[PDB]
Amino acid sequence: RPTFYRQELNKTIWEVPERYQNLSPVGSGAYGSVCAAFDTKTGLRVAVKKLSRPFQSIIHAKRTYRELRLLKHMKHENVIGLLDVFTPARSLEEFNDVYLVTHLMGADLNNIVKCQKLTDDHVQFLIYQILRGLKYIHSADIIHRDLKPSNLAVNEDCELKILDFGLMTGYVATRWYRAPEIMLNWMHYNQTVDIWSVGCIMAELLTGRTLFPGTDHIDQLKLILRLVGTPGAELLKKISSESARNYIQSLTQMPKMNFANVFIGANPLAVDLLEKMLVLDSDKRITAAQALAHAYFAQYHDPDDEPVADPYDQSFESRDLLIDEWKSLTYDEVISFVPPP
Ligand SMILES: Cc1ccc(C(=O)NC2CC2)cc1-c1cc2cnn(-c3ccc(F)cc3F)c2n(C)c1=O
Repeated sequence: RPTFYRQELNKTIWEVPERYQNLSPVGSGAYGSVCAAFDTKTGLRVAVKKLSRPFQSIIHAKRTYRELRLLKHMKHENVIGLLDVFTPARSLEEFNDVYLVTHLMGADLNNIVKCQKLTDDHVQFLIYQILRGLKYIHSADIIHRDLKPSNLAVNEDCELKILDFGLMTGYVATRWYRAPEIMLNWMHYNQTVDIWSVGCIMAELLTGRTLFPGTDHIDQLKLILRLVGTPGAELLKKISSESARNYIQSLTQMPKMNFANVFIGANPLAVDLLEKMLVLDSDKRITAAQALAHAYFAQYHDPDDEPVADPYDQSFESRDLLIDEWKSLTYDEVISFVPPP
């Protein structure tokens, strides 16, 4: 058991081991605040997320457990993986705080597209890495569901990692990347929900502006349908939701726009990919494993450096437990964590 030390960082008190030094706050995370640190043991610069009161409710505690179990499982270059987890608590009885430790990056794609000119190659590298993380993420029967720039951490030398996987109204940017099916509650939609979100990002990288900047769920669906066209009889009987199916029919039927006329001055191979990613019916979207083979990524595609993952155990998700039973489950995982080589 290492020595801990206390530091007041933005009205909240952090208690960390000696090995983490030079703590500077960075902003928001998923259900907590994040600090940057230098890990004197491994020599890496690391982001440390402290979870804010993780055991105050049942919905909180399960989510505390959910987040830690995801990261433990993730060992991939383009996916955020757990480097360490600790707690200042000495025993289960006093145990209340969880600090997660992962790799550190410069910013997400929100803070860069502003003051950058991005050559066709920048896109090639950036999208290839997303889909590479996705292929791996999806192989463990996991969906992100909320893929967007803000959760794609990025480097000076253009390296990329994915955050907030496995975890909303008006003129807000958190909705502009959603696949229409999950946005409007349609069906057992599948993994290819994230392939839509790519298509929307890639476009924004290629054009410098948002593809579907809707003012509400409806205004956005209309923007989407203007480009990709209105559903045929095939996709209608696939929507297993009464109210949604009823609304789609009532809409004036629109044909598919010519994709070359929208994203202009862009690589023809990039265009042909977007057509295969922005398909409305998610039984006909190109899969991650398939997307890497596309001739667009010809100079990066290395099949022997595109690994899949081991199946993820999600049987804990269908269990009704109390606070202290999620707490105990979590406690066990934290003290049983063994750091990488
Ligand atoms: C510390 C941490 C813990 C967990 C998760 C996570 O996604 N968990 C769910 C289960 C999958 C993410 C992070 C996490 C990692 C990194 C790396 N870099 N940056 C980062 C730093 C400055 C900046 F401007 C942008 C940035 F992305 C991170 N931020 C802001 C983070 O929140």
